[PDB]
Amino acid sequence: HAFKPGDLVFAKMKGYPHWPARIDDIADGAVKPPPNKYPIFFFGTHETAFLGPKDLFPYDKSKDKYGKPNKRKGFNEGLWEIQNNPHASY
Repeated sequence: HAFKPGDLVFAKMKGYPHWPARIDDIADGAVKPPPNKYPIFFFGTHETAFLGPKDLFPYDKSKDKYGKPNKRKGFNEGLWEIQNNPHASY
């Protein structure tokens, strides 16, 4: 299974803990991601950034490892949104 819009993941950016997020559809006129990269929408903070699969972990199967709370800003809000309303627009 290649990643598709709507997929729920944890995403890793340098600097941050693995982060509740989802794969987004590309906006009509928006910048296209680099090769083998996706628009990742980060729950809680609502930022979007491009990432490849090496930093993308499926959410169901990785929650035990990554979905414990922490005081990084927006993180716990991000946990709430992925569990409760992951396909909302925010």
